[PDB]
This record gives sequence, C-alpha cells and structure tokens, in this order.
Amino acid sequence: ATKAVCVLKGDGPVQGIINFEQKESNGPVKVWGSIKGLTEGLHGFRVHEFGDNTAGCTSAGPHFERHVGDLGNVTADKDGVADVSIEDSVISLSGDHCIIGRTLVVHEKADDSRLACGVIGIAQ
Amino acid sequence: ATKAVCVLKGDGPVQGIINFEQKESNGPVKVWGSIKGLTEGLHGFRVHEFGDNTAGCTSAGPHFERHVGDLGNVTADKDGVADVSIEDSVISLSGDHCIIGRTLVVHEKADDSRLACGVIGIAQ
Ligand SMILES: [Zn+2]
Ligand SMILES: [Zn+2]
Repeated sequence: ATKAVCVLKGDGPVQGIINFEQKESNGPVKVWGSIKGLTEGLHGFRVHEFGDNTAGCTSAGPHFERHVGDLGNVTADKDGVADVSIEDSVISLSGDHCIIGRTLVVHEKADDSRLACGVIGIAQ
Repeated sequence: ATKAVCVLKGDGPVQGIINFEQKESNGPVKVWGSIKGLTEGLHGFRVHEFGDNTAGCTSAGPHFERHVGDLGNVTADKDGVADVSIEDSVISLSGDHCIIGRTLVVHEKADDSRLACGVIGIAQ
C-alpha cells in the first residue's frame, strides 16, 4: 500500500483531489494535489479519525494541541486555489498511523467550519 | 478496525449506506444497510480493488469467476429498495483480505455499468 487518493467534496464550492505516495514503510508520505473554491489565505488541512461521511464532514470525528492527523495548512491564492505539496513523516499509509480509510478535511480557518472532505482510499 | 461504513452514490438515483462489522479479526463480517433507486430484482454487489473515485466508479478498477470482493447480489423490491443483510467470511476488515479503503459498488446487472459506489471507511 504505497499510494492513496482522496476526492474532497462539500456543501459549498470547495473541491479537490489529493494524492498520497509512500514508497517505503516508515518512510515519508508525499501529499500533493489541488483544491479550488477556497477563500484566499490559510486553511487547516487534517486527517480526521473516521472515514464516515454519512453526515457530511461532521461524522468524520475528531483529529486522527498536536495530532497525527494535523497536516498543517494549505494556502489558497487570490483565485481560491491551493496547490498542495507536503512531505510528512508522522502519517503513514501502513501500520498504526495508517490514514487509509480515514477522512481528509479542509477547514474554514487556519491551523494555529469543515468545508470539504473525502475518505482516503487505496490507489493504483 | 472493527466497524466500517460506505456511502453509495452515482450519476443516477441509486444511493444508500452500507455498514460493516467484524467482532474478531478471524471472524465473519456482518454487512447491512439499505440501497434505494434500483430496478426491481438482483444487482451485483462487489468490492473493487481501489478506493479511487476520481473518475466516479470507473476508477475503482477490477474486482478485489469468483474474487474475494464478490459479495453476491442485493435484491431490490418493487419500490426499488434493496435491504441488505449478510454475513461474509471471505472479506475482512483487517489483514490481507482487508476491504477498508477500497470501493463498494452496486451494479446494473446481476452477478450470476456501475450504478453507484463509495469508498469504504473506518467507522466508530
Ligand atoms: Zn489536532
Ligand atoms: Zn469477480
């Protein structure tokens, strides 16, 4: 399990696709993609505990203060677009800190209300 | 991972929520829920390899004759509703036969077009 993908959707205009790649167990996770429809500026970007979208982003639960799921912020430009490119060694695509089957969420405000989310699935 | 859930959606009216529960990692998986918007009769019900819905159900790829993700059929009644209740000892919510982060699909034809799908996520 070295690749994953998430389709972000919400009740507003936020939309995006986020890819994850992890070539080696324990090794870093590359996280990259693009999100549009945001207000200009910083937005919280987190993996939440449950891949449960039966009630939208609300059923995703709490963060998977500092949590393993706190990826930090994405940045939207004046056009409302955030190009994402992160390396993170705290999340994983295997083992205990595995984020597969969990939910990725983009928040209304900056890290240090849930605008869009999707369940993180295994990719080819 | 002892519980999972999947929200099924497509381009047409097929929609529903499927729950999974596995008390013990060796034991069977209970699968239950409801899907509406189906033509009366049998429809193929399968877990496909990738939890990738960037291109709708198409990107979910192949079945995860007999494959591990081949759950059988669901039956829609005369109102187009399939009430699902099954116990499956082939799939799992952990291990090599894990379906978390893969895609559940309901099909136009019976197992003997992908009408809706969703990525299977960890549930509380
Ligand atoms: Zn946190
Ligand atoms: Zn098959």
